[PDB]
Order: sequence, then C-alpha cells, then structure tokens
Amino acid sequence: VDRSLLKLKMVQVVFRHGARSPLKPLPLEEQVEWNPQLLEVPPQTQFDYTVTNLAGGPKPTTLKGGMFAGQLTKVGMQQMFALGERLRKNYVEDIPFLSPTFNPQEVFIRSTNIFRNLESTRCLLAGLFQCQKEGPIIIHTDEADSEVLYPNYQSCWSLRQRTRGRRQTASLQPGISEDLKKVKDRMGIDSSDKVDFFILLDNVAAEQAHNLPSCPMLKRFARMIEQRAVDTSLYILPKEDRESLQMAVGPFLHILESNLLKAMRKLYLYAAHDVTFIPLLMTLGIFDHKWPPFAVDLTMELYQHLESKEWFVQLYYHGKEQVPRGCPDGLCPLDMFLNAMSVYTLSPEKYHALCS
Repeated sequence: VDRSLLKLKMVQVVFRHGARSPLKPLPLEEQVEWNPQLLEVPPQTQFDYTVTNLAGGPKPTTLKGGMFAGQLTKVGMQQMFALGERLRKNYVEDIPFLSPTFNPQEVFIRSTNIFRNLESTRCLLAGLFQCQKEGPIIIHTDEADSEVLYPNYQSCWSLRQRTRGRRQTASLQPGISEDLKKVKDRMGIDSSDKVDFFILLDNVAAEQAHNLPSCPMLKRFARMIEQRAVDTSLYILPKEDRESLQMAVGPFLHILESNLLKAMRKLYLYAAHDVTFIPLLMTLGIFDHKWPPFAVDLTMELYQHLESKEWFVQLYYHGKEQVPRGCPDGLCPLDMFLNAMSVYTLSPEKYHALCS
C-alpha cells in the first residue's frame, strides 16, 4: 500500500523494565558489590507521577554494597529514557502524532504495581515527553490477585492445574537437567537448591548490564543459562498447549485488541514483565527464542488508509519490524491480524470461567 496515503491513528507499547539489581542474590561466597550511587536519578528523567487503581482512585531486601534487590538503576533509567526518546522520534518529531508535551487525554498508562516497573514507566515518559506535561501523570495499576499483565498462577486455578506436572518436571527435562548440574558444579554452588536457570539468568544478566565482575564460571555459562531459561519457560507453556496460553496471556491480548477496536487516546503504555513477553510473543508468532531483554518493547501502530478507509497494523519488537500470525511483510490488514490472534484472546468473562 502507499504510505503517503496512510494516517497514523493509534500506537500501543508494551515494555519491560530497564536494567536493575537482581531479585534474589545467588548463594555465593564471593559476591559483587552494588553501589547505591547507581540509584542517582539523572535530572532529565525526573517526572513525578501518581499511582492509582484501575479506576482510579487510591493506589492498591539488601544486596552487598547497600543497595536493595530488584531496583531499577541509573543504567536502567537511561535505557528506559532512550526507549522514550525513540518513540519521540517517531511519534513526536517525524510526525506530529502526539503533542510534544504529555496530555492526559492523549495517553493511557498502565503498569503492574511494582516499583521497578513504575520507575521505568516514569523514565520512558521522561524521554518521550522530555519531562513536559500539561496535566497530572496517572499510572493505573491493579491488585496482584486480579492482575493480567503477567500470567497469574495464584488467581487462575485451572492454569495452575494444567501446568502443574510441567512445572514440577521442567528442570528434570533432557539437557536442561545435565546443564543445570554442570553449571552449579563448576560454580561450587551445587545442592544449594532451589537455584534454577531463572535465578542464574537473573543474576548474570543484571551483573552484565552493570559491567560488574561476575563469578567466572557463571560468566563462562551465561549463554547456556539464558538458553536453558528459555527452554524451561517454553516447556512449561508450550506453543502446542492452547488453553494454557489463553489463560496466561489471553486477557492481556484482549486488552490490546480492544484498544485497536476503540480506535476504529493516541497512545497506550503497558509496563509488563519478561514472563509476559515470552508467551505474548509466541501467540503473536514473533518469538525469537531469546530472553526478553531489559527495556525491550513491543510496539503496535494502527493506520487507516485515507482513500480506502481500510485499516492496517505494523508490529515492531525491539525496534525491528515483525511479521505476526496472519500477516504479510509490511502493513498487515487489521482483520487478518485480529483473526489470527483471536485464537489466543480471552474475554474477562470467558477467562474467569476457564480459570475455575
């Protein structure tokens, strides 16, 4: 189709928080030091916000070195800022789709209620709007028990049940087991369980992102660690199991879809997690078999053709053009896109029904 004839209607972004300290420190005798000066907020990122419920509405440990676990750092803040700036290039500079200043009317913001995602959202907005707002910044969040921004095992009974055996046996799978044993052995950490590939990956990725001197045997195995984390995660929620993927990412897809249809707000922002991205990318047919990186984004553009009145979407992941289920390279007709993803989508009512 002829791009000059297309008008940008809506943009949706799903993103992961930036570089941060690990959630749980590894059981190591010698540990890397995390300097609190990494928590310094660069002035270009300082944007104040209010957290609310979905309405809304009233809102719903220490590492060596004196820094808290799972905390976005100055490094992560700069990544998220950079993400904001790329969006500004496309939706502010290249075309005047969004006002250069934050407008509550133009933008809807949602995040899981966890500090690292809230601060990442703050930094993204700071870059996108260059710290300029025409009104209060509201970040909408839901209570953990209702949250759909990650697969919710606690609140969805059937999902917990369907994955139970695979959750148990994921780490005993061929090649995963032998490799976990190899790493722990070499690290001198073995028998420390529970330490699985997710905890190893969490640590190596956080240290690498910060240029910190990881344990050498941990670094030796960094690639295997990421790969096996991915294989573990895929084994638990395989492409072949439709109902599980539905209960895992279905409601979130339903939200994304609903936004497209309403557009038939300029921008929707969703701060999500790596465990959200893996199944989301798989249902979209775009998974690259890599652990979703810090600050990674999934961007959706919705256009309408001025002559024909037809609607098209373009999908990007990590700045790269993607081809989803049901779509040709380039602009994908909205019906083709939505019809393909309909297999994975779950209305809130069907979701609630399926979960019990």
